[PDB]
Amino acid sequence: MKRDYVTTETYTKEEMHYLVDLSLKIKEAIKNGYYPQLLKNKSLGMIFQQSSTRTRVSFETAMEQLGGHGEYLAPGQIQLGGHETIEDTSRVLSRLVDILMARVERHHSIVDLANCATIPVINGMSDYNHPTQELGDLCTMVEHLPEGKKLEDCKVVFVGDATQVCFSLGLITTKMGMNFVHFGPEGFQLNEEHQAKLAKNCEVSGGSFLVTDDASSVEGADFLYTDVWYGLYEAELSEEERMKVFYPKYQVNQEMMDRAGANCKFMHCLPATRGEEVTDEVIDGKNSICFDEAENRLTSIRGLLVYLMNDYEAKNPYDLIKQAEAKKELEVFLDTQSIS
Amino acid sequence: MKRDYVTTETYTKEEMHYLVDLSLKIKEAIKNGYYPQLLKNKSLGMIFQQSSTRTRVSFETAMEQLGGHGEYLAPGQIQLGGHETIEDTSRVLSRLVDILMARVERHHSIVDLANCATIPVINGMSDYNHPTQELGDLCTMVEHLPEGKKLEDCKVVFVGDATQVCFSLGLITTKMGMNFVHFGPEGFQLNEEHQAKLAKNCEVSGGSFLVTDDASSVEGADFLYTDVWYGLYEAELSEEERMKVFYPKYQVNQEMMDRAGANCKFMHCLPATRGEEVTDEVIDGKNSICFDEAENRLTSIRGLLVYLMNDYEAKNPYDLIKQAEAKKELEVFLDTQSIS
Amino acid sequence: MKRDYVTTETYTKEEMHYLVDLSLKIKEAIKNGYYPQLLKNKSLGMIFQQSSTRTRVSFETAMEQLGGHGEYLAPGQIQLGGHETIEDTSRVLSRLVDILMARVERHHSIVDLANCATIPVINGMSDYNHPTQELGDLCTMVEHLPEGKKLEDCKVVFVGDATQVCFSLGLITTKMGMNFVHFGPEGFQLNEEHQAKLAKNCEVSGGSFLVTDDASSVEGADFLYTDVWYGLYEAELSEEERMKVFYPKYQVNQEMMDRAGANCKFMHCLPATRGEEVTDEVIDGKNSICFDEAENRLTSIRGLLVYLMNDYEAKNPYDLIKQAEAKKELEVFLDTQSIS
Ligand SMILES: NCCCCNC(=O)CP(=O)(O)O
Ligand SMILES: NCCCCNC(=O)CP(=O)(O)O
Ligand SMILES: NCCCCNC(=O)CP(=O)(O)O
Ligand code: NI
Repeated sequence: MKRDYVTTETYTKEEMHYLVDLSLKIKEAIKNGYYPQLLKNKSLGMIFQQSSTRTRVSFETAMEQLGGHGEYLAPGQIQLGGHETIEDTSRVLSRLVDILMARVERHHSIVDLANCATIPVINGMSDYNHPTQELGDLCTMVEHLPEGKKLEDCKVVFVGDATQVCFSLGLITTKMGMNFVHFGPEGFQLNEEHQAKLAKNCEVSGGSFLVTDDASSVEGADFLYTDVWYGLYEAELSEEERMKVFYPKYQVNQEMMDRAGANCKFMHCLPATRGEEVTDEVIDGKNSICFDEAENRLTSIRGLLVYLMNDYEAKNPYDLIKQAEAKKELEVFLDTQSIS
Repeated sequence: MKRDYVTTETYTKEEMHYLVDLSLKIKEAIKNGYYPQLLKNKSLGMIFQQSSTRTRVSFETAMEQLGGHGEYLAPGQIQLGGHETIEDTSRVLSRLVDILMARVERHHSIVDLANCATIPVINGMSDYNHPTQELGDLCTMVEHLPEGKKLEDCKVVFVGDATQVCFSLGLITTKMGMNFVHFGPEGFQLNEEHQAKLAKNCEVSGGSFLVTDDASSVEGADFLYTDVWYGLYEAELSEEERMKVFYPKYQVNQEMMDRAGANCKFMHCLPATRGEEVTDEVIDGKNSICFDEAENRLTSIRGLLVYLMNDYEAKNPYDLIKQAEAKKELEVFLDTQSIS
Repeated sequence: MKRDYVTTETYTKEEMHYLVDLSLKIKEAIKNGYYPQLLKNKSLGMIFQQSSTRTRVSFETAMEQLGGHGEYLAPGQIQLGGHETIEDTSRVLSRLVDILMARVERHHSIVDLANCATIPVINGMSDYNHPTQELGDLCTMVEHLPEGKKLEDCKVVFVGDATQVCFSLGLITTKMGMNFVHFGPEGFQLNEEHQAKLAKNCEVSGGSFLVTDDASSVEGADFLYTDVWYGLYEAELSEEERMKVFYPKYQVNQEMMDRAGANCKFMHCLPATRGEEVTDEVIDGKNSICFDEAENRLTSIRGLLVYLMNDYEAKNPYDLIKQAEAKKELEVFLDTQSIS
């Protein structure tokens, strides 16, 4: 058996809390120069159907820091495509690596990869959701609490397009019992199906959620979060199209931050298109925490990797007697046996 | 000096036997959670001119499991092409990595890479042959013997196109003293030059070989093996073209397996095109061993890497006095010496 | 704080001397089978905007040999481009890897990467200069001194186009107090701005420099060095164009070597276009040292990596008490704490 990390919809608040603390304790070790060798000789397959800097480099660096290795399996480098299905790729990689991740164009790809694999599979972003971004963002908000506020007393407002990150921020904030708002224009708001999933989180958590085009909704935000306006990477809105939909109302400028409140922190998943969703003043300013946020992509990925591999090993333990037998037989062979 | 693994034509039965046992003993160690650090700090260059999932990931995972690292040198990433020849690439990489592999469009490329390199070179597939697939397939057949049969008493029938895998399966089966058949249609059968090389293997080994379009030839097979119908990756047959040549006679369906025999196991090098060469029923069925086969691509590559590097080191031993001298001088330099 | 390696213009002769000795002592260790684990669990980001065999493989192999790992971040794989600026890429990678290198189309890219990063950045070649090639070439000339000559008594003549390598060879040779010549045709010579920088090196070093189209200038060379004629990779001269400019006067043939002197050694940064800049006879001949030169790309990159990371760690030391605290808290968490 195994466990996947495809959506936080399969994780409780208490589980996400553990993942936060695990990630933070690994971070503090590494920040101070102790690299815990928790994944010695382990291999991670990384399937990327789209561009990535933070997610990809976090996975690859994480593996090295923990004593393992990440393999960048790009499109067209591997047989997946015309020559081979997702199902076969999954079943085969299950024999050849210890853990798998993928950034996919369509969510069904990551779901099928997970369902067909006997090893843990992690969603590195889909058109639906972005669960590693959730955990990284949670870690970041935990590290940047307003003085005299608990996490669940905080208000998080996402500004602009209903992207997979928008929705993921909603999923995680409501899961943790926080107050969430999507401030977005008509036609680009979280839809009713998405809102129903947020409602369902709030029934359990005590959190709240609002989807609105009212500019006053940013007032009181502890975290103000934004993303690009060009939509899905395979069918991007042009500069003219997206400016017409979103600008100037949804640009996160200094005026909007101050309307949120003097203490409100700015978050962006990155990459940012400067001068559209956010201005240079905000993103490089005194209240921007998006670079710490970027760091925490690695923070959270180290935690996910360690938890999933530990869970896997506890469910599939090595037989220690057979291990000793196998070590010894190999040693005898190497010492006494020759091709000639 | 060094040794290469370009074709099993340069290896005896007794040598292939050693490579099998080496590979199997490393597998048993790793299966039970002991990772033998046999290639510490060693670097493998991986040149891929074509797509690959099993071969590439096996090489990269193998290096990590054994304490080393594999570098994916893709086409156009490196200077090989307009800017630089195979010969120069080989001579230069010989200075920069410890062992080299390549999947090539044309066999002469891998031969020239081998002849110009002072380090071991492994053929990761060519339009002529596929020697790592041979060793993996041998390991698989050894692990899946029919009850009450020795390896050399087994009958292996390849169905369909005379691909490099078809021929490689012939080379290895005849080398080991087994009985080989290519069941293929006129115009797509192993040619006379290829058959002569099989005949020459059989003179030494006591094995046999047949090339035929007779459907009854599958009867008695212990292993029934197939491959895709679209030919060479740079000039693929279309769906319509290849179906016209091969379908339905050469599709491995449940009817063909049962005609072979109730105990016959199904093998495919993968990737498979489901619904052409083989049906979903066979490939996912009770007698399919192609996923174990896929696993054994890694099994065999770990063995090849270890043998070739051990052979290299025995032929080019480190001077231990110089090693100690060099370690100490470096330590003095690092402790006492400064850029300022 | 940190230090970069973008140009040798920021390094003294005495500093380059240290880098040579460091590199040579690491080489001698590794040549004799001791791999110094000086970069344990460290991650290197490698941004390549252009093709590379020696530079890329040297970086990736170097990291493995020293106990770390190099990540090949290719164009379009990462978000740099339409989606993200160099500045943001730099600031983000500073959080996700420990050291960064890049081969860039335009020099400003590498300068901006360096200025925006809090981690060390290395220039892996630009349209302006090639500083890792300088150090590798210096190491090579030091290892191949003519009997009875000091380094600073040697004459180095570069033949042909005023490439970034031509200029870099000038920078390093003059920095070290050597005698430099560019033998090149009118219109393709080092320009006045470039010559001024060489003059400035010579004022301090006691070296000399000449830029000329006089064929007799090769006479007395201890090292005769050449490069391709097709210019910048994004806008290459055709075969016909470059032959018209350079051939036959600037082809390094056996006649030119013998005119330089019987002892003169031939150098090329590679890759070479055989039959243009240099003939098969010279490059494969008794006086060619370009393959040792190629080896020393790795030699020098190992030294640069170690020096820059050591400098970084001395400027940003780990707190040992916090390190011990963090190790222990993580151990308690892993032993006592559970997601359930
Ligand atoms: N709507 C676009 C969401 C992008 C999220 N960004 C990331 O995950 C960071 P990177 O891995 O793409 O660098
Ligand atoms: N005639 C096509 C033969 C393909 C052989 N297949 C393999 O080696 C597996 P992969 O490395 O291509 O995934
Ligand atoms: N004028 C072209 C200079 C090329 C320099 N060559 C190199 O750095 C070797 P590689 O890293 O391109 O293989
Ligand atoms: Ni790697």
